Amino acid sequence: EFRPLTLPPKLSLSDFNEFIQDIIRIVGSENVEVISSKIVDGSYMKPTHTHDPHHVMDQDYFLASAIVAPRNVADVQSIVGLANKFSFPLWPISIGRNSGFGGAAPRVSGSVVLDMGKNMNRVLEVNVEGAYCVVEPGVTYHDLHNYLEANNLRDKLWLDVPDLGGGSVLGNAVERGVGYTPYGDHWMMHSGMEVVLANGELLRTGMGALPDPKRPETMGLKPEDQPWSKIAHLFPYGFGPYIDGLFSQSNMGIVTKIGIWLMPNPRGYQSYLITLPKDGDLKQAVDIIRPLRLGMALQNVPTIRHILLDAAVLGDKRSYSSRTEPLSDEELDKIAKQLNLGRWNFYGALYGPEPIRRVLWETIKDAFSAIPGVKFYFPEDTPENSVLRVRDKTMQGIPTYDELKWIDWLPNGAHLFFSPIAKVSGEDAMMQYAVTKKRCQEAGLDFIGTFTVGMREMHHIVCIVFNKKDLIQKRKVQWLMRTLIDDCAANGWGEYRTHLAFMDQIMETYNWNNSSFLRFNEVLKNAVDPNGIIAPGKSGVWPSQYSHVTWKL
Amino acid sequence: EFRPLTLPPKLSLSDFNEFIQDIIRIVGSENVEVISSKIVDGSYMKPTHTHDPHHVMDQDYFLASAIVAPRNVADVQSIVGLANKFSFPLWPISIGRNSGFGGAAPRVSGSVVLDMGKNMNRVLEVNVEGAYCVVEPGVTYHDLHNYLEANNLRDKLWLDVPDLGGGSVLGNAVERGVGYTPYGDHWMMHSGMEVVLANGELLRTGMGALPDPKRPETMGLKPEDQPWSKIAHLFPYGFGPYIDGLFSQSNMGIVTKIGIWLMPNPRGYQSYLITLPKDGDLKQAVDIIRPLRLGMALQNVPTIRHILLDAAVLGDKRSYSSRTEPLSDEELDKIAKQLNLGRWNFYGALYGPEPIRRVLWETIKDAFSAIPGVKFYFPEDTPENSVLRVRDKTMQGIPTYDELKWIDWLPNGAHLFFSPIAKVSGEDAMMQYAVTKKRCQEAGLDFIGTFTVGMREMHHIVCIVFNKKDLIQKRKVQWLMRTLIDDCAANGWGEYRTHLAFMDQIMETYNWNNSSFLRFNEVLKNAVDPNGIIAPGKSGVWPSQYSHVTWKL
Amino acid sequence: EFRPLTLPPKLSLSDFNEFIQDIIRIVGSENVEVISSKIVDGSYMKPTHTHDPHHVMDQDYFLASAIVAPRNVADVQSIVGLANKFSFPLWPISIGRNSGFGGAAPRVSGSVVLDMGKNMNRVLEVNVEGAYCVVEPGVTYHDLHNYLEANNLRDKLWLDVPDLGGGSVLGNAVERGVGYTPYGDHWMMHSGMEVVLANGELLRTGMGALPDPKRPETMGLKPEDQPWSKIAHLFPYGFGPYIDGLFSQSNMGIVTKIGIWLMPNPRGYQSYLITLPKDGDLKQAVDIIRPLRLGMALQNVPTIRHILLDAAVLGDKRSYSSRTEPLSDEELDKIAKQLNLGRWNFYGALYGPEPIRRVLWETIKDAFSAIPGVKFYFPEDTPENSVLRVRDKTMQGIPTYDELKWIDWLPNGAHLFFSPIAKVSGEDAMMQYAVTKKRCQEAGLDFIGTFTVGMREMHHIVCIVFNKKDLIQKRKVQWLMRTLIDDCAANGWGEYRTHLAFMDQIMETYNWNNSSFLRFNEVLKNAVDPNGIIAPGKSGVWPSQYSHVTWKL
Ligand SMILES: *Cc1cc2c(cc1C)nc1c(=O)[nH]c(=O)nc-1n2C[C@H](O)[C@H](O)[C@H](O)COP(=O)(O)OP(=O)(O)OC[C@H]1O[C@@H](n2cnc3c(N)ncnc32)[C@H](O)[C@@H]1O
Ligand SMILES: *Cc1cc2c(cc1C)nc1c(=O)[nH]c(=O)nc-1n2C[C@H](O)[C@H](O)[C@H](O)COP(=O)(O)OP(=O)(O)OC[C@H]1O[C@@H](n2cnc3c(N)ncnc32)[C@H](O)[C@@H]1O
Ligand SMILES: *Cc1cc2c(cc1C)nc1c(=O)[nH]c(=O)nc-1n2C[C@H](O)[C@H](O)[C@H](O)COP(=O)(O)OP(=O)(O)OC[C@H]1O[C@@H](n2cnc3c(N)ncnc32)[C@H](O)[C@@H]1O
Repeated sequence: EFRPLTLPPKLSLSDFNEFIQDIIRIVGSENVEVISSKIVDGSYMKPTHTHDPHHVMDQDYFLASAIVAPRNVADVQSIVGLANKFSFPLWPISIGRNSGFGGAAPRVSGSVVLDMGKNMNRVLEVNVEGAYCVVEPGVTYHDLHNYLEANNLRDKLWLDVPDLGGGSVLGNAVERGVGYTPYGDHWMMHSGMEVVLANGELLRTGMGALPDPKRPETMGLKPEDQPWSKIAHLFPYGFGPYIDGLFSQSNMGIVTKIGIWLMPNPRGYQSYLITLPKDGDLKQAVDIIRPLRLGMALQNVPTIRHILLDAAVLGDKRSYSSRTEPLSDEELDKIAKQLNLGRWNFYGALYGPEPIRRVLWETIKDAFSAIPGVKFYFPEDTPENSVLRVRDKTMQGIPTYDELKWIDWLPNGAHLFFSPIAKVSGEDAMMQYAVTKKRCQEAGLDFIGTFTVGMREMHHIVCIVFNKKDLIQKRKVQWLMRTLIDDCAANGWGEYRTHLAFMDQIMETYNWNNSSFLRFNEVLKNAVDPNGIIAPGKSGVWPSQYSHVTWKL
Repeated sequence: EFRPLTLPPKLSLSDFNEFIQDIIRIVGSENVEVISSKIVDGSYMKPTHTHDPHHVMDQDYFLASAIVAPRNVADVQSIVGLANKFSFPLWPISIGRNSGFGGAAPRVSGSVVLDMGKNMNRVLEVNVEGAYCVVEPGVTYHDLHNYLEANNLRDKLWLDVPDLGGGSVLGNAVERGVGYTPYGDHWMMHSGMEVVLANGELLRTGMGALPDPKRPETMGLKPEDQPWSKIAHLFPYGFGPYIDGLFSQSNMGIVTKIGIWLMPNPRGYQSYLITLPKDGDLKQAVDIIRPLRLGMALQNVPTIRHILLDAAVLGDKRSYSSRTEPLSDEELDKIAKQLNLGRWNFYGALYGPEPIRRVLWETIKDAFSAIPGVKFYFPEDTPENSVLRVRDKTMQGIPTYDELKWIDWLPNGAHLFFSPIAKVSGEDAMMQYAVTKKRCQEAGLDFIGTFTVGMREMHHIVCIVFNKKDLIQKRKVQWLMRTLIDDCAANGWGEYRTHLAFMDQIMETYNWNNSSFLRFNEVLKNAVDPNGIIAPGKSGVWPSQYSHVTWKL
Repeated sequence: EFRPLTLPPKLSLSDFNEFIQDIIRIVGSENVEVISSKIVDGSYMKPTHTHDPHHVMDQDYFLASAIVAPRNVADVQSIVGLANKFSFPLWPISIGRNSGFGGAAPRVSGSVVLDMGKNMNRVLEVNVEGAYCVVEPGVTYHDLHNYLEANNLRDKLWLDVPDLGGGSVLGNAVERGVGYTPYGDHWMMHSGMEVVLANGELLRTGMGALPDPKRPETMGLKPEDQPWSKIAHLFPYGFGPYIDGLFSQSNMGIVTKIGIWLMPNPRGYQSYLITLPKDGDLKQAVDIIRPLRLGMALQNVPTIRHILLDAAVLGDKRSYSSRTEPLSDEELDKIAKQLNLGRWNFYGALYGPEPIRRVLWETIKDAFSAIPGVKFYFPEDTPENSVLRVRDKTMQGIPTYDELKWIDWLPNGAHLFFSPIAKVSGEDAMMQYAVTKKRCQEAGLDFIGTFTVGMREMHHIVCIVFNKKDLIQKRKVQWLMRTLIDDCAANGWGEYRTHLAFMDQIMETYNWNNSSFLRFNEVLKNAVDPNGIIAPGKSGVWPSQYSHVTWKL
């Protein structure tokens, strides 16, 4: 194809054409869409691979020149080798459902979006004795689930899913996303991964670097196709430098396979809901959660959900008030009463044999009872369309899609995640929450959020919903985010993850000792990708060809 | 003036004298010893910092030209730029008690050993709600146990210790070393770490990149002295590339501070011994352990110890036998009848409330019953002198040095570790034990070794004890080590950790795809340390100034 | 031509086309086949110049982009100059019958296969007083023979041929192949050669560097066309460095002419066969051969042939057993009796006047008689289709093609040579033979082999035959070879020659002092071929543009 919508940096239209024609020759026209005109948002079921479907910028700000779907790893080696020849940036996606953080879109306009999971979608292995799987990019959570369910494996191994099943297992891991069983730190639960580097070369990290001994049936296989050794996915460190983190939220390589640990079926399980009546209950509740989480009475990643999250699953805004402006604290309580919920709602789960669940539940019951008005529930005890029935599945690794609903709080709706980290402390959870709220009212948005409760640590996921056709809200949303980053960085809170538009501003928060951390990351980046091929601008890590003057926001 | 026994590569006696003069001035000659006469092996109590105290190669083969001890970070910075000026290799050490792996000797003879711990020994912070501490290299496990006792803090926070409590908490963590509570994975339990790079700039990882908000009290501090932000030592990842691992088992920088997570007091503890009468009971032992550990009954890192390991603690070889050759199986299980131990002996522990510890004990106890003639004891049930009583201190974070006794198994005692990783597979462990044993007896040694029980992996620690005034036995020791690597690599096991002399050969077992892993690191190494200053050859990672034909072993 | 089947490294399809069109302009379309689709194996009579006809890899693994047939040396200078312009690797063949070692195929897929002998096939000189010839690449053995036979020269000069006449005289020399008269070391018997270097330049080695003095009839000639001096082909060293070996089994240049010594007609000759009954007779026989070879009672390169070699010439496998699996030792003896042969069969020849042949034959008779059951034969004494009648020709330099037959032991048959060197020692010949056999039974192949008996030295030519359409045998064959290289390198035996697929693994056997020899060869290679044009990957000698990570096997 001939005349794309945007060109990447430096590139002559003839150079594009020589390049995109050399690739039609490798993947076939089957596997190459050049983007030549109007770049539609689509849906969660048909994820757009061209731009950010939940656009806070102009719809076309983050935009591709072309989508390329390699068949196999060898093409990936070729496509990278070819981008070096032509100085052509690439943006690896596995699935492209990174909505809230920019969807499938590249940082540098005109990049090839490299669809790794169209073709490479194979669940390569499920091992029961070692309690692990191995996956290519295209393997979603529903996929991996469906595979398990087909093979009578639900009784022996369980998944850990995020809120929505459509995500990449692999993509989410490298992003360091959060799920909700014991194995919720998707990244911690990885061992042994494969990567194609900017220079073309295939690499296996950890014990993947220990080769599988030669034997009759493995001969003649191409690196990508070769087996792994005994310990590859059992123990991630191997010998020497632990390099695996260089490919999480970074642009040092292209991940082709990953090993993930799966919790074994516990032989017993109990979801539950603790409802917390007053808005100020947050403070004491956190303080009660702290030791329970630290001593493993909270075994999984329970969440503390602001009432508007649960309410937005059950309806859009306009089904509660025909009001323009953020609902009042007085209204927020009326909604809570209508649904049999607190202003905050603690969702969580118990795991193991029942004498053990007994004990820990007796502990949790007792501990939360210090709050006035506290009410406990099991799935049994709730109506059929409740959030607890959804999270009963989620907290035993079962893919749902019901949480999407909260994207249509507002017409033409789109989310953006502001995700500062907080202490498991009342004072700290309350202050940060109070800072976040003020600013959403200042921008005229309803606060919607949730706390994913890590071990010593909470990811506070602020769920900024906005009418994506309302351009005055967009600019207010942008103002909200840029301000919230500074507000929170001014109180010692950083962000674990962002949208394309905020990657630079947030990497400027991590500037202890005159941008030390960024400068070291650049040294590595420029060393392993001399040409600046791989996702330039990812996590604010620009290679040496991109003036930081022009490209940062 | 100063005339040292060896000099680093290519470096004039005058250069050396000028270099040290500068340092002696910067640091004061209390903190400089030059190595100018015939290099004492030393004790654990006061460890040598010149050469390998447990020497498998010649005593003078790994030998430092001098030893420097920085007063503070600044001195490290100053020393680094001075090493850069001169192409002078530095070898960082924390405490130096890394014996069985070389201790504090360098790879390259002529290197300066950089004793970090001598001066930089302050428990910078303990933190009760965050359940963490922050330490300099000089904070030993005992220093830190000491600290918590002084402040009556063991009611609220426990430790996790190696078999001996004189290691560096920092230095052990960066070697991915191992303890035996449920925080036994020492590297995995860090968060936030300070590092001086080869260019001498400071760098803090994770949320250590987020600076603590500028206030009037902390103003005008140096970077080394600056407080960390709220989330520093709570959430390890921060934002963007997760570089923490590049400073583990590596030569990418000098670590000055590290956060470690502390397991809080369970509120209930009880160690236990299970004896396994027969040698063959290992397969079924492992096969039963596999699922008990995956499902988290076995909460800590338990240990399966060969009879001789335990016996070597209670007494030396001579105490049990005048035999020159290795002790035979008839004699070995005689020692089991003497001591009321098995051929193998399982040590593990139970944590948390009485009702829970009951339920897990029941199952552990009734699952292990499938091995014929098995037995069960608590600390109380055994002798006052027994090993369980000792390990009862170890698996609650109380340091001992009682485990040092098995080194004196032979006269002129010196340990050395061969540490392959096994599947949690009865068949696998046995086939590994059988290879390890086979080469021990050809080498003329008593097999001694404990398995550690990780989640999906076991570190099989082969405990090579030898007489070091016996030189015939050192050549056979060397032969043994170099062979067991290649043997185990030929079966698909790799080593997590080694002695100096085996780093080049072991990095060569990780040669999947024509030494791709090693090639990637070398690229990282040369980017971040242009002058090859820091610890060349550490993990066989040679910077471009050291030729692979001259320096590989 | 426009769209080739595979492209070489880096190369845009437009670049290929500019390049292959500039060459159609030099050699004509007469002399350029671009390979645009399905790459057939062909036969010995019609040797394929596209790929390896005896493929152990996938048929298309080693594959060309194009075949170019230079007319004359000047084109060769042009084609090299043009490959430097475009960075286009070239793979020089003379004839392309290097079957067993990869046929005509290149190492790097997409190279031009440079057909040197299509056009340049002229026997340039035959000198009788100096007893030598001079040949271009296309001069085969049958050719050179036919030329001699046309010119009434059989009475004065004799050839030395390998098993098959179709080979290049020149190509085999530079490979260092083996023939079977006194002049069997084809490489030793060279003096004065011509080469085109990677930089374009024509060079004459040895005394070829001494120019032929100016005289009337030699004026205006282009370097290639010029005469040689008096001593050129009479004495190979010349003055200064003996550089000739840089163009044997290497990629330092393109050989355009070579001088070869021809044995003069001895004036008397007697082929013979000594049959050795038991399989274990090998041991003693070798020991008897040793002094006879060392004192020139064995004047030529006699061979010790395993009975299955002789039997495979006389029939395929299926004419002896309809059995899948390797014939038993019990069956191997039944075949031997049926054909009037030993388990081993010693073929050899006597040369000179009959009183001299008498003496040496009386010596050989006597010496071999120490073996029980030994039987001597002349050609007279054997049936017409016997191997001795074939080797009666071979050992007086007469081209045959009868040996091909053994390629059809198995259906769809193809050979591969495993060619370790051995001592003229029984213990050593027997061990190596015993190692080789075990492994062939492990792979389920019949051992077929022969020992070419050099002076102090045997080339043990293992004749691995395999059904080339049976993909499970292929992988077994690959396993056999990769294992046999290590087995034999583990006992001090290296290989004198290999297939494309094994060149890297075998150059890794020659790694004394941390790959010293390879590293020096690279220094030279990168010096004389800066662009990496000439046969990159030949003998595992990769230039600096090819990551050793990607290209080695
Ligand atoms: C809208 C929404 C989103 C959401 C959620 C609830 C709602 C209503 N709940 C989430 C949760 O509980 N936990 C969580 O981690 N995320 C949640 N989200 C966000 C989103 O649904 C998921 O995170 C989703 O898994 C992310 O998208 P996807 O799985 O499709 O991953 P991707 O878009 O393909 O990749 C994102 C980025 O990762 C890097 N990447 C990906 N693949 C590679 C390869 N192969 N090599 C190198 N880098 C890779 C790129 O930077 C890419 O852009
Ligand atoms: C003899 C012995 C050893 C032993 C053991 C039992 C016996 C009888 N049991 C162990 C166990 O159960 N678990 C374990 O992990 N190790 C065990 N060992 C070995 C040893 O005693 C301990 O591991 C000890 O804690 C390690 O020694 P130390 O803590 O003193 O570390 P070091 O001497 O400084 O050397 C470690 C290496 O790491 C690098 N390093 C260290 N500090 C730095 C800094 N600041 N910067 C950069 N690199 C650093 C160096 O390469 C150094 O050599
Ligand atoms: C199947 C078979 C093969 C065989 C044999 C018996 C059987 C049944 N017996 C042999 C024997 O007794 N002795 C021996 O040396 N080889 C034997 N073989 C193998 C094969 O038939 C011959 O070796 C044959 O002579 C080799 O093929 P050819 O003569 O065609 O040479 P080539 O394929 O063209 O060249 C091979 C490689 O040499 C380098 N080369 C060649 N020409 C050049 C020039 N002009 N410049 C630079 N390098 C050159 C290349 O590496 C080329 O690939």
